Amino acid sequence: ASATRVIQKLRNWASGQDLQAKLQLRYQEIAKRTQPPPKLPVGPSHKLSNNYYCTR
Amino acid sequence: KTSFGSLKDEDRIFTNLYGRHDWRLKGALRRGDWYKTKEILLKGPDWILGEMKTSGLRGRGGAGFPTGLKWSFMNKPSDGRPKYLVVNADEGEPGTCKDREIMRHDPHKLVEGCLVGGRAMGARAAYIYIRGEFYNEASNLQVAIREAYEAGLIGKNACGSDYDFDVFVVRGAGAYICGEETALIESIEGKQGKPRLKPPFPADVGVFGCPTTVANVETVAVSPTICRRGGTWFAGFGRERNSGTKLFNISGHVNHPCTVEEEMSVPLKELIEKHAGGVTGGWDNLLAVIPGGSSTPLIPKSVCETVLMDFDALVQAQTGLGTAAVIVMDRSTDIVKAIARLIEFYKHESCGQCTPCREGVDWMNKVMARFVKGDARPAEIDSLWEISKQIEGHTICALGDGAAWPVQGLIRHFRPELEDRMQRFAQQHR
Ligand SMILES: Cc1cc2nc3c(=O)[nH]c(=O)nc-3n(C[C@H](O)[C@H](O)[C@H](O)COP(=O)(O)O)c2cc1C
Ligand code: SF4
Repeated sequence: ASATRVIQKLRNWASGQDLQAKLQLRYQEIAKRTQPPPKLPVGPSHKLSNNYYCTR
Repeated sequence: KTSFGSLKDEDRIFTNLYGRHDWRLKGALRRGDWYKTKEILLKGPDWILGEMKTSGLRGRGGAGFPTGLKWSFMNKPSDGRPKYLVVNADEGEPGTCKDREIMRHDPHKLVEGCLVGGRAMGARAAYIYIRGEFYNEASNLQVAIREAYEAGLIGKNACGSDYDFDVFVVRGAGAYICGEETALIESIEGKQGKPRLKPPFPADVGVFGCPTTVANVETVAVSPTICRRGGTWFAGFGRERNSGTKLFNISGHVNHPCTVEEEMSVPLKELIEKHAGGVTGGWDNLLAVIPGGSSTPLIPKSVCETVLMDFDALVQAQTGLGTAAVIVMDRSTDIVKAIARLIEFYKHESCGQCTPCREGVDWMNKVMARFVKGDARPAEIDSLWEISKQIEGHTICALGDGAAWPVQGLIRHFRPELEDRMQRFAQQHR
């Protein structure tokens, strides 16, 4: 990402394709390493009623 | 007759219910007792059992089983073992006072019924298992039994017949579960009051391993008057298959809570407005009624308007006729708290033998306390319904059913009240 305009032009012409749009080094668009805590949902059969095991 | 009720005083089978008329033997003979009892005993067991069958008298314990058939379970010849009649004078159900009233006000009817039922079954002794808290009632019963022995009505010549009979009184020590049939048998035998499984039935293995028949005090007390006055008369009272008279206790929010003898199939509204003086605030102020003692569920005002007082009528109304103990709750009460107090009673009086009744009624007590506070969720209502359905029918004795049924009645009728309490609690704690 930290490349000069002349070097970017040379890279794009030599590759034949635009490289700054899809460069393979990750800089800032990735997720933050520290995430907010999750709250995972409970699935079915957590119903506390009409939930006998012989029926499922 | 289509309508029932307004029983005649000359047809009241329990004269001296109110403590007048000299409860001792002289007053009992004046009111009519021990009359033609020798003729009854010489008439014999088959005639007495046929009299019971034609009368159609049912258990008055709350069980509802046909008395004539139940007593004719033991018409077999001798085995080698004696046979026993056992009387249930425990009366531990909330709302019930009738057994106490008849034991302290007309005990010679109970003694004569012990003799007649013991002859009908073929037996040598009747053990009256009285409740331990009824010390004065037990002492009055012992006074009556001593008077009967002095008069020669019991012991080595039963009223001049060649029949030998003994009447014993054994006191409990404070257990509602000892009002159960087999638990009472165990309590007499000297163990804990834990009911035993069936089979063997008490007619095969009862107290001391002998063939016994356990019967309610009201049942054996109406027994000799049924034998004396026919039985077509007793069947003439009440509707078909729910016949005779019945001691209704009426308690709770009524103007005059009282015990009154009334004909079967009487309307609930007629019974309350005629004998209890009406609901406090009026029939419009009436909210709910428990028609049986505590094992039966609720019925609201809407179905209390037209319901009768039969076993079959209350079964149709999704209730039962237990001890005929009408507990009345008006609109100015906490119905959830009343049901939770009943579940507290069943938790305290569970004998602890079965895992279903033991653990489930403790669980019901905790869930109902949280219902009263309001910190539950509406899914827990159906959870408690399924807990009740797991308890009911899966236990040794019927205390589990009698604890499950009030919960089922509360969920069935007053479910918006529970939901309203839960949403009020949630909105006031957020
Ligand atoms: C927990 C429990 C408590 C009971 N308490 C009594 C009681 O106090 N008095 C009573 O007569 N029957 C009581 N019963 C019902 C007896 O099973 C019944 O009365 C007994 O079989 C006598 O039969 P009867 O009604 O035909 O006379 C109780 C039953 C249960 C399950
Ligand atoms: S249901 Fe309860 S009271 Fe009845 S035998 Fe079982 S544990 Fe005892």
